Amino acid sequence: GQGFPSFLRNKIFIYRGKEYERREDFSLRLLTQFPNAEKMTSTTPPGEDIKSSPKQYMQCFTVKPVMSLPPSYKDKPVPEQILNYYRANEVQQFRYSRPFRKGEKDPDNEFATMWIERTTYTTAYTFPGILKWFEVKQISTEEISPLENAIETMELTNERISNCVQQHAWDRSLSVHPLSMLLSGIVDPAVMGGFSNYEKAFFTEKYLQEHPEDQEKVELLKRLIALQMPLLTEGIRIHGEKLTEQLKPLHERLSSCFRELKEKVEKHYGVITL
Amino acid sequence: SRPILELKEKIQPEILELIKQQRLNRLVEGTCFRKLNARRRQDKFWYCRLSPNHKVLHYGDLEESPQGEVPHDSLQDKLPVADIKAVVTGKDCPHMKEKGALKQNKEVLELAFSILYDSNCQLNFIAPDKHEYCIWTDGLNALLGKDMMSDLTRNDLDTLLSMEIKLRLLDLENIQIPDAPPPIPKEPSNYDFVYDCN
Amino acid sequence: MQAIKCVVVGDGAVAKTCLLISYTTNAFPGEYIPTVFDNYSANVMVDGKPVNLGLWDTAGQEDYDRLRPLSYPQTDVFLICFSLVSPASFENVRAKWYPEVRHHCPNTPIILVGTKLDLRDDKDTIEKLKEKKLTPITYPQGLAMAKEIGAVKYLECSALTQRGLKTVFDEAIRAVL
Repeated sequence: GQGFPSFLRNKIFIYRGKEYERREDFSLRLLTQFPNAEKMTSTTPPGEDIKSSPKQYMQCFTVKPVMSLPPSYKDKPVPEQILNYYRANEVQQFRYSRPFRKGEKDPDNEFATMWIERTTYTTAYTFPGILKWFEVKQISTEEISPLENAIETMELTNERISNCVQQHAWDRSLSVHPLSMLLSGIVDPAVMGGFSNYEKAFFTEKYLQEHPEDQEKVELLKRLIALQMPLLTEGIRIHGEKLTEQLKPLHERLSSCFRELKEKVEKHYGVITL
Repeated sequence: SRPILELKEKIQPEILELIKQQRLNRLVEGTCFRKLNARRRQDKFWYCRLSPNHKVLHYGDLEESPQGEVPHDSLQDKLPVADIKAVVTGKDCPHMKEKGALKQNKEVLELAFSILYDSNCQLNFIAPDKHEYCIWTDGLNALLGKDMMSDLTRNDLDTLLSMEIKLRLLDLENIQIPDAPPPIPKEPSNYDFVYDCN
Repeated sequence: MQAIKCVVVGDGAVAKTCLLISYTTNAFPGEYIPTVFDNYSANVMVDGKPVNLGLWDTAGQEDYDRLRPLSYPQTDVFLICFSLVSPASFENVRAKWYPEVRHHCPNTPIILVGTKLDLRDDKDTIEKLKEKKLTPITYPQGLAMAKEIGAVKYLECSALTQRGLKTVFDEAIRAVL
């Protein structure tokens, strides 16, 4: 808008929010800071009219704190505290996921068109700083294939498994309910069979004629699920260590489907394990 | 007093906007309003602050505060000023229509006001007494930007207009205003003022 | 810090998981990223102290009533869901979901939740329901069912708007608290 102050007119800022404000909580508090509190709905793109119009407009949303580089830490098996501290602070890069339907939108396969125009941000100063907010110093976007987005989603899922295994590995007096959370959600891609979706969508030769040159990515999926499988194994083992009477039925379903997918990757996917 | 009244009621609006401005001041300073059937340990009193921006309503189940309004985040600091359909008064309040556990007795017939929003959510609230009930109805109707439904509001209107016109009549002492306004002496068609302008 | 079990069922024709994932992501309306795995969780405070919370995303297919009850035990709160615009959803919940839940879990604070609040007042949706002779069922009757169980609360919301959705979860968490 135009009615903004000089430093505010058609500007973009990122706010080091509180620990646990939900998006619209902080949003409303900001609205308290301001009159003419009309909120936009095309959250990603701007408005050229409002790039000149008066009657101040705003749009706010959460963004991703890009991981810092832990200096001299790039390989050490450092405990969690170091990680979690650098997951929050001394940050300057901030990406925002961008859903998009790119191509043909078949009903059963939402992964057919997921193309993420990942919008990142660079600001002047590193959070936290002498202001709980700063303007973006430079914006950038991306483009992410269903192959790619698949890749990152699954690998981050796997490392989340690893993290929960480790946090309940150092500590014993710790609720197994998160273990149920994960092991359940992963054990059945029930709503959509993710693994089967990847097989039909990319492992199929319709895709390796769709992406012959970009077949070197379905092999990425293969090696990544291959690295996933043993991680699933430690998940299963720790579950057995924390197995309870409600859990034995759950555990056996996990185990059965788990070696099922073990053979599925080894021979049905044909991948090689470790 | 014929042209006197013509002039007096004809110069209405300044007092009108003055009273409305005072009403907005009142809603902003606000107080702890009243809930429904807050008997078995319920905070019957709870502040309801209009923003100085006059757009958000800092209201919600605040404690049995004798001090009244406390400036902080109420339970729901927002009531959308724009979308309020109206406020129902008396029997039109569905909570007045309630005949169960939240049956409001006939002694709060004039204290019943339900502010309409979302078309399925209501604000079944109670005033401490009638005069401020009418005051807050006036305030929301000033948010509605319409006529005022407080007896006290017409009282203040008429009385302050009376004093204002009464102090107006000071320069015109020992004079009569012809009910037909005095004939405008003819302006010569030339505006070539012999003596200079300003 | 502490964790809370939270089971959630409801038919698969209403996409409650979209509600869950949009809430957890804190995403923009209509901008959630549908994952491939279920049983979501988060960690927010409603009051005083941060707490972990786990949403048992459960498929509503009736066959899985041999597996879902194994998830039931020691659940702090359950959330029963439907579509405000699907009379079949009402018939299922009043007839199957609610009774079986009350049977399997006769002792747990329960909150009913509506869905597609906008579509309840959507002129096109309601006119379709009339031309199909389905009922754009409104709040008071859901309230009546909530009284029938005496559920500690009932709320209704819309995914594309998240209206009261955050609140919905707020009473959901305070139900344990």
